[PDB]
Amino acid sequence: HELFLQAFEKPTQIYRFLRTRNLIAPIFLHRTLTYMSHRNSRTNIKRKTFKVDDMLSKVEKMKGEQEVKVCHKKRKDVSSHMVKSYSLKSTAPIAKPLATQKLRIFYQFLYNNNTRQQTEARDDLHCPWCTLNCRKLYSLLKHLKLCHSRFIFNYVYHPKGARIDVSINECYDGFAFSRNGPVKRTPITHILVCRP
Amino acid sequence: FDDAVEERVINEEYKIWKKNTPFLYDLVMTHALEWPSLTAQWLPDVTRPEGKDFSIHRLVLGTHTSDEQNHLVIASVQLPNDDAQFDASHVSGKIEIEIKINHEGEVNRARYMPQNPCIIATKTPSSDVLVFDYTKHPSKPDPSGECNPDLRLRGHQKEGYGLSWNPNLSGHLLSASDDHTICLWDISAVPKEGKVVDAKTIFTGHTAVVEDVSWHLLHESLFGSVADDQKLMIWDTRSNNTSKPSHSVDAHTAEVNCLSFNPYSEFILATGSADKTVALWDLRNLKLKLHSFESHKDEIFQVQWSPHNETILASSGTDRRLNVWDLSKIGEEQSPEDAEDGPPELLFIHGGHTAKISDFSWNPNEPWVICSVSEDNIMQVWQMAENIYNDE
Ligand SMILES: [Zn+2]
Repeated sequence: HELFLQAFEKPTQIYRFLRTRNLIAPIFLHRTLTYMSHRNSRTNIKRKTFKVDDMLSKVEKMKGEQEVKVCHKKRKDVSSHMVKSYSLKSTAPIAKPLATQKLRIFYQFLYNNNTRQQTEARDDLHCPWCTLNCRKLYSLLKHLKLCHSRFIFNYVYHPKGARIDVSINECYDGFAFSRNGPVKRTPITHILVCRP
Repeated sequence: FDDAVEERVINEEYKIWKKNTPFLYDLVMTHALEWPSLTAQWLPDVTRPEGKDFSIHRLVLGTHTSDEQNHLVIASVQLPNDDAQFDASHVSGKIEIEIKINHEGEVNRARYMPQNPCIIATKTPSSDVLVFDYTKHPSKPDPSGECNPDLRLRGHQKEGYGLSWNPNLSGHLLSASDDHTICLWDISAVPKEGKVVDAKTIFTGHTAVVEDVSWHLLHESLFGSVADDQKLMIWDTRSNNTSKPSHSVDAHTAEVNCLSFNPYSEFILATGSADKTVALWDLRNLKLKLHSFESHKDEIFQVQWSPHNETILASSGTDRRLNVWDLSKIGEEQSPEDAEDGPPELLFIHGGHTAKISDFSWNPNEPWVICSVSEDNIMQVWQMAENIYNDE
C-alpha cells in the first residue's frame, strides 16, 4: 500500500533538492574520491615536465597567431554602507588562452521491515537520487552508502539477478548555527582521517 | 528567511562531506578554537622527538571576540609520522595553545619575521600596527589585559589586513589599509628603546581600500599591492615617486582582495578577486593576463602558493570552500564525465568548512598539509589523498 512515501519521499526530495544545490557549489569533486578514481580520465605525469615560466611565451604565441550593535564589515563581523544589524583589450575580463554491455540493477525498497516495491534502472549504475553515473558497481554502492546515508543500502547478488535493498536509516540525527558576530566555544579536537 | 533554510542545507552537506572524508584525505583534524581566528600562519620550525609516533608543528593564530579580551596565539599541532597511524576524537593532546599574549583589539592578521620567527607583526582594528617578540612575554598571560606591544608602528589612519615582512631585507615590514596607503617600517637598524616607530615611506598610489600587500621573493626593492581599485600595482622602493608605481595593471572586473608571488618563479604571481576568479600574472609582460582560475562561487579573500610545488596554488573565499589548482593541468583534454566535475586545472575542493574561510596556510614542513580557519571558530589541519596528485 502506498503508505511507503511516509518513510520514503521526504528523503528522496531532500536528495533531489540537494542535486540542484550541489551542482551549483560542490563539497568535493567526485573524481577526487578514492572509489570514483575512474571519473578522472587524465593523469599527473605533465607536472615534472611543467615549467611556469614557459607559460607567457605560449600566451604571447596564441595572441601572436591572431591576424545588539553588530556591524558587518566586508572582511569580518564586529560586535549606509557597512550593513548594521540589531537584535535584542583590458586585462580586467576573464582570460583562458592556454585552455581554449548494459546491466540491469534492481532496487528493492523496504518499509516497516517487510513489503518491497522493486524499481529497476537498467540505465546502468546511475544514482537514483542524484542522477550521477557511478559507472562501476563497487563505486555505486559506496556512492549510495555515503552520499545517501538517510537510507540503508544492502547489495544482494543473484543470477537474474543483482539487487540493492534500500531501507530507511534509523540513526540519522563543527556544524553551522545562528551566530550574530563572534561566539565563545568549548575547545575540542577530532581526528576524522589518519592514513599511514 | 532563506538564510535559515541555508543553515540546514549547509549541515546536510557537512554530513555528506564528513562521510566521504576517508576517500578524499590522508589527514583531517578538526578543532574548535575557544574564540574564532582571522589569521593562520604555520611557523617554520619542527620538533621531531626521538622515537615518537609524531612531530610538533606550531601555528601563529589570533582571536576575534564579542566583548572579551583578545590574544596573540601560538598553538601546537602534533602531526603523525609516516610509519605511525594514531586516530582520536578528543581524550588526548593533539592541538593546544602554547602561548596566549595579551592583544588590544581583534587580530586582523599576524605574520612572523622570516629572519627571526619569534617576532610577529600584527594588524589591529586600531590604526597602529604592533610587533611582539613571543620570547619577551610569558607563556601564561597577565589577567590585567595590559597589552605591551614590543613595538608600535604608526602611519595608518585606519585598520587593514595586508602585512608583509621583506625576506631579503630584515626588519622591512609593509602594511595595507582602508586609508588607501601602504606604510613601510624598518625595525632592523633603528631598534633602539623608543617603543613607537613612524613609517620610513608611505605609498599613496591606490584610489580605493588597499586589500593586500606582499614583497617580491628575490628582489628586495620590489613588492605588489591590490586594492578595491580592481587593480594590481608593482612598486619599486628605490623610486622617488611614492604616488606612481612601476606598473598599474587592470587586474579584475571587481575588488581585488589578495596577491601571492610564486616561490619558484621570479615572474609568476597570482591575484584573488571579488570577481570570483584567480588571475595569473607574469612580471615580464603585464599587458597579458595568463589565465583566470574559475570555480569559486563567491568573493576570494586568500590566494596562496604551495611551498613544495611550483604549479600548485590554493584559494579560499566566502563560498565556504578552499580550492587547490594545478597549472600543469591547464587546458588538458577531459572526458564528458571528467569535465562534469570541474576544469582540469581544478585539483581539489575542501568542503570541510560550514562558514567563510578567513585564512589558511600551507605547512612548510609537510607537503600538502594545509591549515584553514573559518569564522565558525573551526580550525582544520588537512591533507588530501595522495592518489590525487601522485602517480605509481
Ligand atoms: Zn547520489
